[PDB]
Amino acid sequence: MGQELSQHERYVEQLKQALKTRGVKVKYADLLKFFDFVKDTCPWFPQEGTIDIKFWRRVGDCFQDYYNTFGPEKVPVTAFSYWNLIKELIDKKEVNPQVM
Repeated sequence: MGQELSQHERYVEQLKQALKTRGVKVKYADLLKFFDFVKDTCPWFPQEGTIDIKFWRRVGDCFQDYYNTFGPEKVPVTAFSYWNLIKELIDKKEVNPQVM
């Protein structure tokens, strides 16, 4: 964290609790990074921050939902291509997530 918790940020924390009951186990920082990536989709083409591979699964499903909801405009095939580049950056740097 390290950032003030606004009413909107507090809602996400409660949402994460419900996700845990559904069977989700990810770091809280990953949730904050998720919002940053979404803003990078259009607002800033360049990416910034390390993305956890475990959370990547949620992004793939979340982005797919937005695609059908709106279309390729919100998340086109560029999202997958850009993610492929990120996978290499994180894959090159060894990390120790929750497990292994």
